[PDB]
Amino acid sequence: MIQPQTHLNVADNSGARELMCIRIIGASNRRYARIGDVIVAVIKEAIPNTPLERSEVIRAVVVRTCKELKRDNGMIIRYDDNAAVIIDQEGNPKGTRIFGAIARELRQKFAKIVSLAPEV
Amino acid sequence: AVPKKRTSIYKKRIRKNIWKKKGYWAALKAFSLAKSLSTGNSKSFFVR
Amino acid sequence: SVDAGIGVMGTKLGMMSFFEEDGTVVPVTVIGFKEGNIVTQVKTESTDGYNAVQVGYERLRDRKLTMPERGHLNKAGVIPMRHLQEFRLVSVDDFTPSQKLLFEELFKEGDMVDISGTTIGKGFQGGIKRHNFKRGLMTHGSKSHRALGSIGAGTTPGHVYKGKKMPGRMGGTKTKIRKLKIMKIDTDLRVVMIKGAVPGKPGNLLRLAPAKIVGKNIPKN
Amino acid sequence: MKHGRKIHRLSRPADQRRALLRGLTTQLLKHGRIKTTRAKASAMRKYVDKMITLAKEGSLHKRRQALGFIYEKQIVHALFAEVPERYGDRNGGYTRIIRTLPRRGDNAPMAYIELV
Amino acid sequence: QRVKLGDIMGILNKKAVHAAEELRPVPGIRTGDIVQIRLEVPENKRRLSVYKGIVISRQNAGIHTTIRIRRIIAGVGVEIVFPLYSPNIKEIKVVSHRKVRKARLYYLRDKLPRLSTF
RNA sequence: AGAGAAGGUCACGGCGAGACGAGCCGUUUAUCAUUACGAUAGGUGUCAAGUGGAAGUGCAGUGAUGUAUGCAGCUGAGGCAUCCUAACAGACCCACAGACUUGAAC
RNA sequence: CAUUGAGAGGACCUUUCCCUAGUACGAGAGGACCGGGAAGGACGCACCUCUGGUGUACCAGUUAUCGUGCCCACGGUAAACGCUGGGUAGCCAAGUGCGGAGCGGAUAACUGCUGAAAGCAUCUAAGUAGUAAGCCCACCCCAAGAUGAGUGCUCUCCUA
RNA sequence: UUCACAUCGACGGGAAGGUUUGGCACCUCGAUGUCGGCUCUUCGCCACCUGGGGCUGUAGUAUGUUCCAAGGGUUGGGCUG
RNA sequence: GACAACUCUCUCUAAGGAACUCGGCAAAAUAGCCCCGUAACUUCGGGAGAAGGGGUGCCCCCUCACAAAGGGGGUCGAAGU
Ligand SMILES: [Mg+2]
Ligand SMILES: [Mg+2]
Ligand SMILES: [Mg+2]
Ligand SMILES: [Mg+2]
Ligand SMILES: [Mg+2]
Ligand SMILES: [Mg+2]
Ligand SMILES: [Mg+2]
Ligand SMILES: [Mg+2]
Ligand SMILES: [Mg+2]
Ligand SMILES: [Mg+2]
Ligand SMILES: [Mg+2]
Ligand SMILES: [Mg+2]
Ligand SMILES: [Mg+2]
Ligand SMILES: [Mg+2]
Ligand SMILES: [Mg+2]
Ligand SMILES: [Mg+2]
Ligand SMILES: [Mg+2]
Ligand SMILES: [Mg+2]
Ligand SMILES: [Mg+2]
Ligand SMILES: [Mg+2]
Ligand SMILES: [Mg+2]
Ligand SMILES: [Mg+2]
Ligand SMILES: [Mg+2]
Ligand SMILES: [Mg+2]
Ligand SMILES: [Mg+2]
Ligand SMILES: [Mg+2]
Ligand SMILES: [Mg+2]
Ligand SMILES: [Mg+2]
Ligand SMILES: [Mg+2]
Ligand SMILES: [Mg+2]
Ligand SMILES: [Mg+2]
Ligand SMILES: [Mg+2]
Ligand SMILES: [Mg+2]
Ligand SMILES: [Mg+2]
Ligand SMILES: [Mg+2]
Ligand SMILES: [Mg+2]
Ligand SMILES: [Mg+2]
Ligand SMILES: [Mg+2]
Ligand SMILES: [Mg+2]
Ligand SMILES: [Mg+2]
Ligand SMILES: [Mg+2]
Ligand SMILES: [Mg+2]
Ligand SMILES: [Mg+2]
Ligand SMILES: [Mg+2]
Repeated sequence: MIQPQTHLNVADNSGARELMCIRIIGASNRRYARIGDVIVAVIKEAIPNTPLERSEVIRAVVVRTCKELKRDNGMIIRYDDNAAVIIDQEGNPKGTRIFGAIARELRQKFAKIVSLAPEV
Repeated sequence: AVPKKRTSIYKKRIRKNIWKKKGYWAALKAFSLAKSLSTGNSKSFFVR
Repeated sequence: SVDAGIGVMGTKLGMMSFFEEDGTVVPVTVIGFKEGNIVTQVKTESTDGYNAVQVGYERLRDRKLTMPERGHLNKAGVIPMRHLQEFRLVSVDDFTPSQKLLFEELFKEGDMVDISGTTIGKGFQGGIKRHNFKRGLMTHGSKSHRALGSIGAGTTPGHVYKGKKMPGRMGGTKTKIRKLKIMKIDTDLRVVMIKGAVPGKPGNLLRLAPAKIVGKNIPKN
Repeated sequence: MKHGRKIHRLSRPADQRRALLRGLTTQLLKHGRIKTTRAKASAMRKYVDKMITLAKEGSLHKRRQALGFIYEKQIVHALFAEVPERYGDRNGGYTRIIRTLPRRGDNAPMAYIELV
Repeated sequence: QRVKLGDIMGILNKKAVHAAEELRPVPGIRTGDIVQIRLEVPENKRRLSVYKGIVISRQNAGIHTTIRIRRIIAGVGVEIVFPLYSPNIKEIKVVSHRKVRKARLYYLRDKLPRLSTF
C-alpha cells in the first residue's frame, strides 16, 4: 500500500537511507503497490561519499510494507515499517548485502534478493 | 424558490380531499375499536 | 430466459471456511435445503407456447395457503408449499409432476452454478453509495459536500435527461452470481457447499441452476 | 439503516435513556401498576426482568448491582424479601402490558404495565 | 431424527475441529504465550520453517481460529497470524507464558524492541 | 332486503423490508416420527462469542499491592430449547354465472 | 399464484508476460503475423468466512468531585462516551468471490469467385463467398397502464 | 539516386464548417450574474490509443500516409488566479 | 414516535502523510511544574519559555520533615501535569 509521497526505508547496501515513491510500474494507471511491485523513487537521504547522490531518480521494488500481505494458506505477514531495494532494468540489486527478512513470494521475480537475505 | 403562478380552484380541492381522505381510514379504526370494546371480552385494552 | 439445465431452490444458512488437503483456504458459503423440492406443473408449447417446468419449495402448514393455491398443488397430489419458480428449457420430455429433484444427481462436484436471489435492501440511498459518485471538498469554504452538483447543461437541452443517475432505493432486488465452483457435497446433513459469496442474509431464498454459457449450452441467436 | 440493531432509542441520548428506564422501575416495583407510553413500556421489559432475575439468586454480589441500578434503597431490600415467595416457580414473563387510549395533548399511544 | 437448519453451522464447525484435533492435537493457547511453530512448506520438500514469538491475540472463529505472533527478526518487528487447525502446521510448542492483563497486546507495536525479541 | 363467496384491507406481535405507504413472516403456539409442516417478538434457560480474572473471605507484606478460591465475574444485538408475558377483541369492503352480434356445434 | 416479452436499460473494456520461436525474415544486428495459455489494471454486480475500521448495546483501566450514614463496593457528572485501552452482531473497504462469453446473424472499408454490355477485360446493373472493439440477437435486471391492457393452472358466485 | 502524385508539394484556384480574433447592433437595461476550478453529465468526428484494411522509397521489428469505425478509454504531479 | 437520503453541531477512522488547495483554509498536534541546556544577530536592554532533551503516580524509609526540594527502595498500568 505504497502511495506517492511515501517515505520508505532502505534495506540493501546501496548507500541510501530514505526514498520517496513518485510513480508505480507494472500496474497500468495504479496508484498503490504491494510487496514485489516495482516503483520509481526519489532519494531524500543518502550516505556521504557513495555513488548514489541525494536527488537521483531510480527504480526499486518493495520488500516490506506495514500493510498486511495475505497468503493462500490463511497466513498473513505484517511488518513495522516500509522499505524497498533499488534495482536495475534486469532486476538485480546494486547493493551487495541485504537487511531484514524477505518473503518467499519474490523468488518468482527476484531470486537474487532472496539469496542475499539473512532470513526468509 | 417561489411559485410562478397560482394554483387553480379545482386543483386545490383535489389536494385537499386527499388530506381529508385520511379521516376515512381513521374512522374505520375507531369503529373497529368500539365494536371490539363494547363486548367486554378484550383483556388487552383498559378504557375505564 | 432459457436456462441451460434444471435447478433447485435452497436457503442460505451462513458462511465459513474450508481447508484443503494441501492447506489452501477457500471462503465457502453454505446452502441448506428444506423438505419440498417436488415438481408441480409441466408446461409445453402446445398449451403455453413455451417449454418449462415449475418447482415448489418450503413446505408449510396447509391452513396458511389460499384455497386457489391448494387446488393447484392438489391436482398433482403434491404437499402444500410456499414458493414456486419455473425453469425454462428446450425439451421437457423427461419430467412429470410429483417428481422429486435431488441436487446430488444434478450437481456432483466442481460444477459451475448460477446462484440467484434477493439482495440486502439498503433503502433510499444517495449517489455516492448507489452510483459511486465522487465527493466534494470538505474544507475551503465548500457548501456542497455529498450533493450531486449539476443535473444538466442549461438552456440547451432545457430539461433534465431521462435516466439521470440520481438517489432512490438501493438493493432489495434480484441478482445473479455466475460461475461459482462447488466444493463439497454432504448428503448426511442434506447440505451443499459453494465457493464465493451469495446474495442475501441467512434464511433467504435462492435458485441454483447449471451455469449457462453463450455458445456452448444455450441456443445462439 | 438499523439492520441487526436491537435497541430502544426513545428519542433521547444514552445518558437520558439510562436514567429514564432506570427511574421507571423504581416506580413500578413500589406501585405495581403505572401509566406510560407504549415505547417506554416495551423497553421496560428487558430491565424489570433483570432485577427480578437478581432476586432469584438473592446473593450479595447480585444485590449490589440492583443498588447501583435501582435509585432508592428500601425497595431493593424489600424486593428480595417477597419475590422468592411470589415468583418461586415462574420462569420469565414477569409483567404484562394493557393498551389504553392516547393522550389529549399529543395523541401519544398510552398503555398500562403491571407485574403478574 | 434429522438435524435442524439453524444448527448446521455448529455441526460443521464442530465436526472439522474434531477431525483436525484427532489428526493433530493442539494445546490450550492464550494471549501472552510464547510458542514455537513448525509448518510444512510445499515450495520445498526437505526441511520446514520455524517461527516463534509471543501471542498478541486469539480470535475464536471455529475452525479458522487464529493467533497473532509478534517477534523481531533482523532488527525489524514482524507480526504473523497462524490458523491453528491448518494441515500445514505440523507441530506447536508452548515455551513459556508472560504475565498480562489484556486480551490483545497491540501496545507492543509502540514499546521498545526488547519486549518482543526472542 | 337479509347474510358475509373466494379473497383483500385494518387491527394484534415483529423483521436481515422500510422516509411514510408498500413488501415479507406470524397470530394459542400441535399430535405422530424415522423423520423436515405449529416459537412472531421479548423474557427465561443453555451455548458460541467478547472483555480478561468480579464481589466477599483467607493467606503474604509496615504499606502500596500481590495471591488462592476461579476460563472467574459481567455482557451475550447472535444460535438452540422453553408458551412465562403479549398476538386478545374482533371490524370494514366483497358474491346479477357475467349485456348486445355472428359463425360452427348441439 | 405462476408467466410470454413489444419496449427499455445495464454490461459486452484493456495492458504485460510465457508457449509456438530465437522459428519465418535478414549479410548481420535484431526479431514476427496467425493461434493458444497465464498474471494484472480499471469498471461493475454481490458478500463479511477471513484481515481490520467504526460500533454513545457491552467489558476493563484511570483522573477530579458530589452522593448512596461511613470503610469496602457502586452510581451520577465532567455536552451529543470525562479521557483512554479492546470489541460481537450490524454497516463498511483496504478485505473476500464473480463478471465480461458466442466457428451466432446481417453489414461498412477491403480482398474475392463466377461473368455480360464491350468475342478481350471487369468483384456486379443477375447471383454469390470471406471479414471490424462497430450494428442486431444472445448474457444481467425491469416489464401487458403493451388501453395492442396478453397467456396458463386453480378457486368462488350463498339465502329467500 | 533516375521517377510530378511512397512521402512533401511552390505558384495560384474552388469549397464546407461555425469552436478563434472581428464586422453588423436584430432579442434582452421595471437585470440574460463573469474568468478558471470542483462535482455531475451528454452528444459531434475533421481518429491520440484500442478493432479491421489499402499503398509504401513496406525485408523483419517499428513506422509513414490514408480508408471503414465515435463501442470504450484518454493518469498523477511541479509553476501559474 | 420513527431512526432514509441530505444539511448542520460533535467523536473515531486501517496504510500513507499536504499528493488537497489560489493558499496547510479548516482540523490535528503542542501545553503545567521541577532540573539540564540554550545559536546567529544586537541599539548590550534583548533575542529567550530560544531551540532541544530528562523527570512527574501511589507506598515505606532516609528526616528532626528544615513550609520545601532532594536521595534510596518498592509497587500498579498501554498510558502518572
Ligand atoms: Mg537538485
Ligand atoms: Mg434494509
Ligand atoms: Mg475527489
Ligand atoms: Mg460544511
Ligand atoms: Mg422548454
Ligand atoms: Mg422530537
Ligand atoms: Mg455524559
Ligand atoms: Mg477476526
Ligand atoms: Mg370473506
Ligand atoms: Mg397493508
Ligand atoms: Mg422466544
Ligand atoms: Mg470465552
Ligand atoms: Mg477476587
Ligand atoms: Mg468468559
Ligand atoms: Mg439467548
Ligand atoms: Mg412446546
Ligand atoms: Mg427483446
Ligand atoms: Mg439492448
Ligand atoms: Mg468481517
Ligand atoms: Mg460475523
Ligand atoms: Mg465489525
Ligand atoms: Mg455522604
Ligand atoms: Mg463512574
Ligand atoms: Mg465516580
Ligand atoms: Mg449531579
Ligand atoms: Mg446530558
Ligand atoms: Mg465532547
Ligand atoms: Mg476500536
Ligand atoms: Mg472506543
Ligand atoms: Mg475474374
Ligand atoms: Mg469472359
Ligand atoms: Mg448485384
Ligand atoms: Mg464483432
Ligand atoms: Mg454559434
Ligand atoms: Mg461572434
Ligand atoms: Mg422582468
Ligand atoms: Mg471519419
Ligand atoms: Mg488515517
Ligand atoms: Mg492538484
Ligand atoms: Mg500542490
Ligand atoms: Mg488555522
Ligand atoms: Mg485543535
Ligand atoms: Mg522550553
Ligand atoms: Mg528565533
